[PDB]
Amino acid sequence: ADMEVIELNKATSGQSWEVILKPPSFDGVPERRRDPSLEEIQKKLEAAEERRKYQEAELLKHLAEKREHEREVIQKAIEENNNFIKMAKEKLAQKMESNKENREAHLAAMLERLQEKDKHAEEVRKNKELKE
Amino acid sequence: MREIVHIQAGQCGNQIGAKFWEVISDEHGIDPTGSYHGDSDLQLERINVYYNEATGNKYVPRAILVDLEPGTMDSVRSGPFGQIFRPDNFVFGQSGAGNNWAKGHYTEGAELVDSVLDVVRKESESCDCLQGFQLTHSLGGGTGSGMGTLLISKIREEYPDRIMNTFSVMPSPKVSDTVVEPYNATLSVHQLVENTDETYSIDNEALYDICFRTLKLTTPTYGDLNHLVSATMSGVTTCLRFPGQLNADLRKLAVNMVPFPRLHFFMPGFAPLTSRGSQQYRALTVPELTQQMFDSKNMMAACDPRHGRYLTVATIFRGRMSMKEVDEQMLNIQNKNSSYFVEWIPNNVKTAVCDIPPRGLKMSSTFIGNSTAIQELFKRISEQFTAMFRRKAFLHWYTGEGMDEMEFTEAESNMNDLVSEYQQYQDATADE
Amino acid sequence: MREIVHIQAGQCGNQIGAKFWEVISDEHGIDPTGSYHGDSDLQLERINVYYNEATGNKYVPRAILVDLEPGTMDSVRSGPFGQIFRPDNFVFGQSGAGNNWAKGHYTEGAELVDSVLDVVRKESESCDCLQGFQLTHSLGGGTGSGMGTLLISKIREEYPDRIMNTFSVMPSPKVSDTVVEPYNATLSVHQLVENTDETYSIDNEALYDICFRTLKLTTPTYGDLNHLVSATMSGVTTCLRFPGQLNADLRKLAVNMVPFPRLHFFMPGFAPLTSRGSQQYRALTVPELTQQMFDSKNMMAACDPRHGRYLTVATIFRGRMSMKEVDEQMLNIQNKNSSYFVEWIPNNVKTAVCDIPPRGLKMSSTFIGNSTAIQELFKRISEQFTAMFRRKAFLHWYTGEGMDEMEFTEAESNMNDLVSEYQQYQDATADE
Amino acid sequence: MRECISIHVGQAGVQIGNACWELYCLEHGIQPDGQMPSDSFNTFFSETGAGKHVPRAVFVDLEPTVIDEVRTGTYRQLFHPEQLITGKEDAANNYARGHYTIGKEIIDLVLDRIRKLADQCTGLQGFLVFHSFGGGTGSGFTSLLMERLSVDYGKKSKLEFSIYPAPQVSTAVVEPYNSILTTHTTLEHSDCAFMVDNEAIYDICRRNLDIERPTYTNLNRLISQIVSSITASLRFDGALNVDLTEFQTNLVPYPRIHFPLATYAPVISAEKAYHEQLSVAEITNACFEPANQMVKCDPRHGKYMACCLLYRGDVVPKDVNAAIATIKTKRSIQFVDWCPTGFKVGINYQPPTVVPGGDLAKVQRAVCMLSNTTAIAEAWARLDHKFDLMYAKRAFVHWYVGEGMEEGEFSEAREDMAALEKDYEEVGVDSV
Amino acid sequence: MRECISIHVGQAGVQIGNACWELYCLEHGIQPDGQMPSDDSFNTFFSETGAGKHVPRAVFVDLEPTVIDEVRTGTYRQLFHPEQLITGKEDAANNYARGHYTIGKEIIDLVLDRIRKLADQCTGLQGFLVFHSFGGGTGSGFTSLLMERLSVDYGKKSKLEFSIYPAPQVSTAVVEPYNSILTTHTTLEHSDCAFMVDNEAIYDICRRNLDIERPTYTNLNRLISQIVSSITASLRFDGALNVDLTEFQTNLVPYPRIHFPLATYAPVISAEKAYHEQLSVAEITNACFEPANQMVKCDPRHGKYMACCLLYRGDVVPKDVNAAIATIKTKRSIQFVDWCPTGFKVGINYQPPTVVPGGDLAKVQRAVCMLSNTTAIAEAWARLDHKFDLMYAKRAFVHWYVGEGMEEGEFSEAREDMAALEKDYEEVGVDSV
Ligand SMILES: CC[C@]1(O)C[C@@H]2CN(CCc3c([nH]c4ccccc34)[C@@](C(=O)OC)(c3cc4c(cc3OC)N(C)[C@H]3[C@@](O)(C(=O)OC)[C@H](OC(C)=O)[C@]5(CC)C=CCN6CC[C@]43[C@@H]65)C2)C1
Ligand SMILES: Nc1nc2c(ncn2[C@@H]2O[C@H](COP(=O)(O)OP(=O)(O)OP(=O)(O)O)[C@@H](O)[C@H]2O)c(=O)[nH]1
Ligand SMILES: Nc1nc2c(ncn2[C@@H]2O[C@H](COP(=O)(O)OP(=O)(O)OP(=O)(O)O)[C@@H](O)[C@H]2O)c(=O)[nH]1
Ligand SMILES: Nc1nc2c(ncn2[C@@H]2O[C@H](COP(=O)(O)OP(=O)(O)O)[C@@H](O)[C@H]2O)c(=O)[nH]1
Ligand SMILES: Nc1nc2c(ncn2[C@@H]2O[C@H](COP(=O)(O)OP(=O)(O)O)[C@@H](O)[C@H]2O)c(=O)[nH]1
Ligand SMILES: [Mg+2]
Ligand SMILES: [Mg+2]
Repeated sequence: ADMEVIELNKATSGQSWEVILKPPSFDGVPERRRDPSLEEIQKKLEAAEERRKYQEAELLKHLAEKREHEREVIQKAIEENNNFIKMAKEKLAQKMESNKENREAHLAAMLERLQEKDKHAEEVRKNKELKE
Repeated sequence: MREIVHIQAGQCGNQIGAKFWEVISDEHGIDPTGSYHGDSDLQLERINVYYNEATGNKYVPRAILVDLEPGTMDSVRSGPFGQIFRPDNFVFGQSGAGNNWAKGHYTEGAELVDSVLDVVRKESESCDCLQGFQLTHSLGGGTGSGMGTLLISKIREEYPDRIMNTFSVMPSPKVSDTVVEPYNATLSVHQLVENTDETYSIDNEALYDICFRTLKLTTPTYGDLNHLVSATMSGVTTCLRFPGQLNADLRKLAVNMVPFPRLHFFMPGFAPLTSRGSQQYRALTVPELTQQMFDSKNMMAACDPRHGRYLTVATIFRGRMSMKEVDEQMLNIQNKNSSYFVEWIPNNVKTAVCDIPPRGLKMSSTFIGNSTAIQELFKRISEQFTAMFRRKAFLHWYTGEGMDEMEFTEAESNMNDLVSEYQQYQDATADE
Repeated sequence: MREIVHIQAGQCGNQIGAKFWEVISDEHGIDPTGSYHGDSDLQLERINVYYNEATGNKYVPRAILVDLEPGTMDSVRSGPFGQIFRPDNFVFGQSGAGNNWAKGHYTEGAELVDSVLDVVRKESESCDCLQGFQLTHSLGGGTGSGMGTLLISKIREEYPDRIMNTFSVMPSPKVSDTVVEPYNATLSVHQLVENTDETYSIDNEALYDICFRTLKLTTPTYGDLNHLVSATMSGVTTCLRFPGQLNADLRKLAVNMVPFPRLHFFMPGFAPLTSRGSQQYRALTVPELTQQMFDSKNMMAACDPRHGRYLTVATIFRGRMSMKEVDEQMLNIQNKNSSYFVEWIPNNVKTAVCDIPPRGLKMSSTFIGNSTAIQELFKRISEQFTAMFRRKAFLHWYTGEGMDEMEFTEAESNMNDLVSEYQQYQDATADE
Repeated sequence: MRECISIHVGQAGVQIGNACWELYCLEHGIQPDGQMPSDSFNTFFSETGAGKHVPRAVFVDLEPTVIDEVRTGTYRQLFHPEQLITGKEDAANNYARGHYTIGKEIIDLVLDRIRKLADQCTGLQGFLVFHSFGGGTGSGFTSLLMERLSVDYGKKSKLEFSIYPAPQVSTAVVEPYNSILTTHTTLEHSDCAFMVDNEAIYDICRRNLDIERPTYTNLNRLISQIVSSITASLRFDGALNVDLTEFQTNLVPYPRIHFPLATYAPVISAEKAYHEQLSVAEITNACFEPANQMVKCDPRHGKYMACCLLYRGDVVPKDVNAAIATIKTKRSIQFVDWCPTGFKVGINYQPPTVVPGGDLAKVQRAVCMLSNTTAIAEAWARLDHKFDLMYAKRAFVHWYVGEGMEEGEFSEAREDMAALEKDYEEVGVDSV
Repeated sequence: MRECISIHVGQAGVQIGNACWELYCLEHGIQPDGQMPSDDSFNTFFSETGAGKHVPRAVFVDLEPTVIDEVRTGTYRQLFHPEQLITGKEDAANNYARGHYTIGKEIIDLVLDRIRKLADQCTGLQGFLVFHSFGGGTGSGFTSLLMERLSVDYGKKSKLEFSIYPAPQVSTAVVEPYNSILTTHTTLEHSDCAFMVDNEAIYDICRRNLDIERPTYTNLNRLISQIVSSITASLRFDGALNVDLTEFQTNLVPYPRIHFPLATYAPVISAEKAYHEQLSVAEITNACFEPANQMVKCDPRHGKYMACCLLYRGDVVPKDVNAAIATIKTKRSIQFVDWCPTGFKVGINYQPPTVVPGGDLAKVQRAVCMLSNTTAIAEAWARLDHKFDLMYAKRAFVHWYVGEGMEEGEFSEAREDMAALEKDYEEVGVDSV
């Protein structure tokens, strides 16, 4: 066995040397590209921003239309009350008038029965008053 | 409904009404001048119901005395209390009805009708509040049965939103004044059923029979019959005069007493039965005077209470007595006599207890009942009518006055319609 | 990522936030006037995260106190720490939610929502570099559960690139007799799962279960239970609140704790458990300190840790001991029970050691776990919800406020979806 | 803040109202004019410029003497003139009279005075309507007042205090007619309704207070104690004295099912029983005892949908908690499947205040129960039978039709009760 | 002339920077301002100013400020030229996509127009020394972006990196393997050489050598600095081997992908355990092959060798060094691949081993460093790839990356590079064509 020394280089602030103990066991053949390019890197970053700023904007899509849905449900909360209060006054005013034209009709029907008595108390003296 | 204007009609009505004013005044404590003299503070309890607040310390009664004869219009003022009534309301008649309904309701009535129907809108207009008007009239004579019903029909036309209360002291052949009485009664009953909100049926036969048998007077005088009659009026009007809060209003009474419009004739019952201007009495306690509501011997209308069914009952207790026992014994006359009270009207019997008792009576009971048994009274009058009318007898007194034969036929028909109506609800059951 | 904005919501949220603030100000060294009094200078360079640099030798906390009732707005300022907060940060309404979610999230919430959205605007605009937002709110009532989630949704819409941290002190039938609680919780959990980046699930059944047994007290109030939550809060509030680099950021915590978006509900665990009155004094050792925060008895969410699998764990140690035996116990408790830690997430359990430690007693440890066992908590609430909902009880309190029946069905459905998601990764194995 | 308007309608409404204001002022120490020198009571009573406590209530009756009795009586001038509204003629125990006839003339005037007290409120919750069931005004006018308030105030709260009719106490035959008619027209209106059976209360002041014949003064003295217990929570603020609106939620699960059952214990007279004290456990089981309840029915034979327990004065939680455990074990109280939950507890700091010149005795601890039970339908069933009994033959129907009412309005009102009985019958069922 | 630009990225890069530069001050005598007490080769790391101070040719970048503010407030504030330290507001929150695609994008153009100006002061720049972590957001995101941009902006300029391999024992995030794989895949072609330093391996030579149970980054970096200031032996001071940074690819890096040497240091001396005898060669030369004193958790007893560079610091004569090699070559478990010979390009530097005066490491008369490209480095990549595949199987924390705009396929592509690189290190161990 032999310790072959090649002695690399020599300098003022340090030196170096190569040592080959055993010879190399082999010596043989293996012993689109265009990388990297700025235009492709700035293309992959632009596209990354294109989908990142999309995801958050599309998040606002599910948030803004849901917010204007809370706006329509609170609107519904009042318009259902307003269409109930309208119906409440609609029934009351009709029913109050219904009871008016009901009792004012029987009052006239009353002062017809005890009004036809005056017609009878006009036919009586007509049937009476005889000097003959 | 808050203040009542009283009207008196004919010989009977003016006498019973005066004897009512005679007994009503000494209960509240009013002397014949108009002024108050009563002991406590609980008598002048909103006296503005029957007595008008006069020009000073005086309290004049709100009564309108009406009669076609001056005979009854020169009698009570010379007698007791009579000086109390206002002079202008004494509506006099020089002519007369002569116990004829047609003369009273048409001929002689027409001249004085508008005259009396101007003296009340100077009494009811001067009323800050108004209940209605109560009429004391007989159904036998001419002025009470005829003119009285004419005023009833005229004031109902003028004041439709008030209660028409009546003390209809109807005729009896046992104490008759004329043969024509069944005609007079039937003709006025027809007027009553259509024009009164509520009526107290004062059967002359009942008064006579309690006088002749219970009181055992060999010859019963009008005064004797009127004594019990006034005693009954005091007892009934009790609620309408004191702070009882139990149908103490004219409307509240009607809404608690009349379930069907035409069935508004009440069979009054009073206990104990006393002899006029006498009776030392043994006094009847709470159990002793409760059951006297079924005993016909205490009915002011000659109809057996057990023969029909009570639609509504108003029991009034006058005098100091534990109310706790008064309702307790009043309850027993239901759970032991459930047959005579309609199941379809729950709690139909209502009790009232006051401090003011009647004249000499230390304790009294007064049963205002709407029994289907009153049909017996109308049957009697209809039977009395159909007797003469089948013969078409005495009709020329009426036909000569302008009246028609059909006018009788409807008055008769409408009355037998009422009897069948009373029998209708008597035979009626609450199914189950 | 160096500044935070705190928000308090409702009775509970305010009666916890103020209690968290009175413990953390005392943790650093700031008296109730605003000024500093602390011993060292090391705990000083980290107050700027939760406290604002005020006009002088004082620091005001970055907190927004919100409630629809003035009751909680006139309580803490009269008490110990309360005047320290900025006056214009006390945004409070007069007409309360009345323990109704629909009232808090829609009706009464809408009027005060935009009002508070302007206070949070000013505080975050005065922030050099804002981390996110943390909300202390209950899920049982109306202001916390309703309005709190409404602010959460509104803030998320306005600030999409900030972390939504929450102290969701959810309801229990053992502590509160209000019936609608399962409705309030389910409706807000649905809001939480969609709108929060991270949530600390504070189960009041768990701190109720921390009563007497080996917990010292038979008769609690709220403050005694609030003592534990503030200790659990101050336990978490030693990462991005003190110089130690671990999960010293709101985002860094989330990226280390949430592996799937919807699974962001953390089961907090605190040890040693001390009563508000009594003291353990010179006791508790390091292996006994490690043993506690991994068993059910130390969990702030009523879920057995052995009933599921830990997805991610964040262990915090407040104790000046050697970090050798602190981690030596960490890589020995998991080798003994490797079954309850997901194989598919390597080194999922992370430990942190801080050099303060507390003042009450030298030994303290806080655990933040993302266990699949939290499904048991949501199951309970869903079971409580489906009980009332299967027949549509109390729904008029919500439907009347404008809400729809379907709005409940999705809130319910989305929650049972979350429980199946937690079970999905619990049954998941690193085989294929 | 959080004001409450107390509307008193009719003889019962006014008299039970004046009896409780007598107790309400005694709960604070207010003199008959407003004098109370050195809060939480300002919710039920406003304050004037002079420095006196003005009432935020309104008394209305179509009859004057009832309201006159309070404006001249003991507790005079604590009120101004405007709010004690009166008419001339009463509703004569007729619904149609109080609703369409006399009531119409006073409706706009009450709904003119209604805001000139509501406008003096910083933010009112709603109304407390006090009325009778059988009275003309208590039925007619209340119904119209409730209907018109739903237009004038909208969705605003309405909590009524209905007085169920009893036969033994002074009544009218038409009381069930007025009872059914009023409820039907007040179901869509009125968020909550506390019924008080006069029979049930008459029984306890006779069986527990030993008064054989109790007057309204004695009757109302008991009613006041339960209304003062139902209220209090809004008139005072204890440690955890729960608001009525907060547990109104716990009691009303469906809009039509808003009739809770009132119960009170202990009920002891001033005479004897100075000893024994009364234990915490005894009063809690007394709530389930059908003797001490305000409405006559058997909760033993019915399902519990809610159970609100309210306590007064000298009461500790541990004794209350154990007392609830004894009712859960020793008793078989059939609770419905859809809610558990169970009981909503509430302890009030104020000692049980009693009338010095009254009949009831001063006790250390008092309990009130609210509970929504299926057993309340048994009270409606009694009323509907009495109505169907009279309606079958159309008894007293003409009195209503006469005031303009339609015959079909009765059949429609019965159809609502027929549906409401089915509604209470349906809520027991239990799901698969 | 020659020169070397030192780029420090992330928390590790910066904190490891203010550790190297301290042990680049005490060797020369350069006091904290820049002044010198006075060879000729120190100018490869320090530039002469108009006033007289020696500004170090370096650039510190972190998306978070407080870490760089630490140096700006520290004693070496006046050392580095005022605007030299670049900072952002919010960090990369231990996310690759955050540091590479989003928050890094805002600072990228600013950093390469900044390197531009310090590179213009070089009269024939060699290349770059990039210092970064493998597990952070920045350092393993921004570094990758910075590297792919230095390849466009500087072209065929040789740039070497000092990667900080993640250890579960120190700080760490759960997503560290994700950030580790993602950075290497994209930085593999834009790096000429890459010296990895496992935090675990250096953490397991402090308690067992320096006698420190729970060490801090100050103690950790004090050791890293010693190896980096052993790797830069002839670069800092006119030597014979490794004089230029291209003289690292030639002697080591045989194939573009295969560019990961294994660092080893001896002696590991403390200042507590009394005073021991000065043990020279044939005692510390065999310590280089002992897997205890290594920077990466590797066992070269199975891994087939390529080349060696035994670097020395102190007064050591060739005669005793080749005598120490004779003692170690006799019966040992070390073997080289067929085509590459058993050729250790040994080098010695006369300069004494310099230590921190206020540190924990003690002054020794002689020190040795060993650069070795072994197949055994693949079982450090294998560790990382398994952890990645474990999390990616269920897509754990993937949403954090995708959320910052990243494609899901970018993960599978990154793993495919590691799957190919593992095969590349594996296929080398065959005989032979
Ligand atoms: C407000 C929060 C609280 O911490 C919780 C309770 C209420 N308060 C004040 C104290 C209190 C309690 N109960 C009160 C009743 C009136 C007034 C005050 C109290 C409290 C206690 O006794 O402190 C020691 C308490 C309460 C309950 C309580 C225990 C308890 O002691 C802590 N129970 C857990 C519940 C309870 O609803 C339950 O689910 O247990 C089965 C339970 O229901 C039953 C008996 O079935 C019970 C009593 C045991 C009864 C009815 C409904 N309420 C609701 C809550 C529950 C109770 C504790 C403090
Ligand atoms: N508890 C109690 N019940 C009362 C009181 N007043 C009347 N009642 C009862 O309520 C019913 C009567 O209704 P009222 O109130 O008297 O009649 P009203 O409301 O005034 O209507 P009108 O008088 O017809 O205008 C019956 O059941 C009476 O017993 C009272 O003060 N207290
Ligand atoms: N040796 C050493 N390791 C470090 C140092 N700082 C961090 N690390 C390690 O490197 C990894 C963390 O990467 P960091 O550098 O802190 O994160 P970063 O580069 O700043 O990126 P962001 O903070 O997310 O923006 C873990 O393995 C840490 O233990 C250091 O100063 N020295
Ligand atoms: N009880 C009573 N009945 C009377 C009285 N006068 C008459 N009657 C009865 O009533 C009828 C006569 O009516 P009356 O009023 O006298 O005649 P009028 O004046 O025309 O109304 C007869 O049936 C009488 O029996 C009386 O004073 N008292
Ligand atoms: N731990 C705790 N729980 C509370 C506190 N206050 C209320 N709660 C609970 O949270 C729920 C009520 O929420 P609350 O904040 O009071 O109503 P809000 O004001 O409308 O938000 C119920 O489940 C209560 O048990 C509190 O101070 N501490
Ligand atoms: Mg009345
Ligand atoms: Mg960092």
